[PDB]
Amino acid sequence: MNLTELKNTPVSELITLGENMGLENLARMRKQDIIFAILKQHAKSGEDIFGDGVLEILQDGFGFLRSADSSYLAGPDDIYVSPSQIRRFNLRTGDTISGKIRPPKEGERYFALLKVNEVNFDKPENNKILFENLTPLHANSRLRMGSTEDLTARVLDLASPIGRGQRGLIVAPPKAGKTMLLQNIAQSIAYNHPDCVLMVLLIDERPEEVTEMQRLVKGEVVASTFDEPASRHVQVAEMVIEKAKRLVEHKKDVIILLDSITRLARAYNTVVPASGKVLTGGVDANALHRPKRFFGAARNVEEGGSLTIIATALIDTGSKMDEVIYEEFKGTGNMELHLSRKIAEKRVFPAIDYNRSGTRKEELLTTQEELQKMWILRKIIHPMGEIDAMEFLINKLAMTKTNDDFFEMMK
Amino acid sequence: MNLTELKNTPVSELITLGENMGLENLARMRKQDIIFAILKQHAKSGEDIFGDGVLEILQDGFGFLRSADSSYLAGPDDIYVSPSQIRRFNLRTGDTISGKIRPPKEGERYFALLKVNEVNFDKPENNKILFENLTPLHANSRLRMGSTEDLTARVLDLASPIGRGQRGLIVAPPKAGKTMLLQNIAQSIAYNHPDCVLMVLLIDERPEEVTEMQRLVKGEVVASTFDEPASRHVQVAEMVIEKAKRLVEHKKDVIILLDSITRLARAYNTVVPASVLTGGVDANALHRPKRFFGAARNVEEGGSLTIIATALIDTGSKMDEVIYEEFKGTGNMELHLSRKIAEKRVFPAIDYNRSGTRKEELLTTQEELQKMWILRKIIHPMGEIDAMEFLINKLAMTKTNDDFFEMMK
Repeated sequence: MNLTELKNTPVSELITLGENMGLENLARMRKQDIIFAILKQHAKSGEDIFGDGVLEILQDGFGFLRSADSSYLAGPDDIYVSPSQIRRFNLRTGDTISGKIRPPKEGERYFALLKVNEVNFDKPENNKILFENLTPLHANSRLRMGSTEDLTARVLDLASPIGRGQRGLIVAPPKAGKTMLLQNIAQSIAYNHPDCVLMVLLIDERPEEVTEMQRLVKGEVVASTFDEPASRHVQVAEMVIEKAKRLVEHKKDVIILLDSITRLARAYNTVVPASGKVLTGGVDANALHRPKRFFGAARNVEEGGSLTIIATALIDTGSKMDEVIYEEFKGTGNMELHLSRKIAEKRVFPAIDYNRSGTRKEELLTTQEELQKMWILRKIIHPMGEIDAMEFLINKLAMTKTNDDFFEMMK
Repeated sequence: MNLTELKNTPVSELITLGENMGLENLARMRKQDIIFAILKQHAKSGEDIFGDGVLEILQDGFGFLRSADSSYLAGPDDIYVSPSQIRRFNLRTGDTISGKIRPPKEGERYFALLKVNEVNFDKPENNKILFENLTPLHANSRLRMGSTEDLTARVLDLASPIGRGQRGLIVAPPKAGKTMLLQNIAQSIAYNHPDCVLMVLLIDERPEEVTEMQRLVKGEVVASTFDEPASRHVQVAEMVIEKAKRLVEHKKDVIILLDSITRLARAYNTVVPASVLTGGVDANALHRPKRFFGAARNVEEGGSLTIIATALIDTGSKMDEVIYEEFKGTGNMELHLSRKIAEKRVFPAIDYNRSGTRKEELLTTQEELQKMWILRKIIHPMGEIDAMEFLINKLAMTKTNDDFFEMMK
């Protein structure tokens, strides 16, 4: 069987399989001791053990496979890759590895990976790295989004059209419905575009919210809580983007939605021993380089594939660190969507500033007929106040669909 | 035969090149090592292999011919220049050197240049440095700047005529078409003035547009993305100004277009910690960004170096506005972009009342100046949106000088 499989087995059934297979009562033993014992009894016959994991290469050289459901956390069931195995196949961080593991020796609780069978869901010999892929304006295909929750999807597609490979910065003041808005986008994106793999990341997010994201966001949900150290927040972030980079190289569309790029930057600030040590806005100037790489990784590939990251920076938090990080991240993102607090005080759920919301290179993302519709919307909203414009666009969009809303407003 | 040529040749032919030269199994090898293996085995005879690059002499002395295709970046395609080569030809920062290279031997990991054939596109010892040659007001010859693209270019010649040696400061708020204007000037530069070599440089620009800019602008376009540290932004900038300085020393006019002098300044304050903050920026840090801008000068001894930089304003960070306030009054060119004008979807989006260049009298013929004064008088009472609407419907009926006859009717 597969090692990842034995963990998915409930402990009650897993013992029953083991008892007939030559074990004693392992109810006393831990779940992992049951896993280790199972491999030990199967070592009687050739080619019995299999495994799956995501490659992570540590500083020293060697590496451990990481499970994505556990958020690439660390533990005793992770599989060891030799420094030769990595170089032999020229394996790269984020490569999905499916290899035969050998039974561990005695005294060593690390499972040795003997040979790898599949790399990136493909044969052992397989390309292009994202740093070498060509980068267009990433406005070639557009990501499209009656119910009450689609109202946010209707306004979002009209206010700031997201595209394949586009870096979205959704700036959110506190208590603006940031979490619900990202959730309504996440489920709707997966429905409209099943080809795109959703990879939501939560950084410095409360443990209450991670469970909701597990239940309502319909894709790989990797997260980091404040209960985990700052080194943990950065570790989960690089693993996800590096894996996403490997999938665009294999012409697979992946979309990632980050809950707090601002807090991700603070985590890099604490790991870097302040290289610059001169800009005194609370963050090390050269240290905000590493958060910028995360934001810079999102790119449409001409050669095939799409990486689109729509992250949310927090503003008006009262802490200079979060405000300084936003100001350095201003102008790097081509999508800008401001979640005004004042509108949220009026209890309309979208709480979007339509006048400040806009996308760069909207002409490649939008059809000329729709662009002509969008410009008309801008004409009424430029004089209109943002608090009262938003109420205007939801009651009328509740009665018809986007295109049909324009079909009856032609009088 | 030349390293730069093997860089441009596709990999499929490179496999045939190595196989015909006696090497085996070459498709598996990497792109640079396939180049290296071809170059290394070509060492059967001397004077066969060549290379090209722009000189960078680091704080220690070791010079490297960095390739311009990657925007003077670093990596294994760099050519090593010895500290001895420096004194022989008196090499200076920015010197473009094209010499025969030898492949490295064991114990050295970079390519060595044997002898230099051309220095600054001329003989090996063909000097006078830009730091002291005479500098007039730089208004002796004008860079003149019929289609939709000529409508955008026409207003600049009427509002603020760019000339040879002029320090350009065009203030551009966000979402005002800053990039579209910068490409339109660059496009107009190559056709009307191919004699001057155009060198648009982008600092802290997103990688999406860098590919756009290189394809639509017809010249070497060096840029640096924000995904790179602040030390990267300073390195690419120093190369451009010094390379431009050395080419003006050889009686060639060079024009460089900075997409954000503000972000170039943001890089310098963050890298320098020599030891006073006036608005969050270190005061002594603004000299080196000023050194970049101050280099644009017409030389009496021959040549003109034109830096037309674009300052960013009202970005929401007090820091970016402070860079403008200290660079205020240093720039000879003023072309003021406006957010409200671009928001009303009128295409040019220039503020004519405040847009103007100093010493228009040396730049313009006496016939043209009189048109300039009356046009200033007609639009000086007019507001901001109403000036451009005035200058776009009327410019649709005739081109450049012929507009004066439609205004005197």
